[PDB]
Amino acid sequence: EEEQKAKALRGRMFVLNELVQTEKDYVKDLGIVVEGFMKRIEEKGVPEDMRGKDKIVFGNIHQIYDWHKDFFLAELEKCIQEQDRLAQLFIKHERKLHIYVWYCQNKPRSEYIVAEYDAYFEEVKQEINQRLTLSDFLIKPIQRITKYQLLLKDFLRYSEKAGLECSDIEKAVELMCLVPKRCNDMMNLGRLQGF
Repeated sequence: EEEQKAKALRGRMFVLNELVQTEKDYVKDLGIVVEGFMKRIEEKGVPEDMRGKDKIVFGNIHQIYDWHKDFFLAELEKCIQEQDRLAQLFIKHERKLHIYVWYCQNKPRSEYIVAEYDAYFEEVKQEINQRLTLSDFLIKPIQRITKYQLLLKDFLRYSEKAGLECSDIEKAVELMCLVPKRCNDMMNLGRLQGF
């Protein structure tokens, strides 16, 4: 009985540790986009045919990079010591999640320019010594939102099997179900019209 609760509390620390570690790797990956790909492009220059199109490719990813590197990662680390702050962390910053929905809506245009200039961006990748393509990096913010949902769901189960007050955690989960859906809606609307 109380041995089942102890396993459940363990499960819940595990999920938090996975949330923080994948957050560190998420920040590193965004850093490769911003401090690697985008920095290399300023050094390398863009062919005249592409003038300004790099802004469409990267969109608002810097806004996402800064928010996780400078705020969200540290707030998640603080949750390892103060567990109940986790649900409120997602709830209280719901409006900030529009940066992701904004990212999703611009995604079809970005995908087009990345493919249209594939040889150029393949050069950039080589010139920064990365194994993954630019496209494999630019998907990561979209994937990250589904990762938060899956992890908050595991956090929810463990916290239920520990007999804990789950009310604010259910709201956190519901929120991170609605964001991927809105993301997919925006992307699908952006498929209706191109250049």
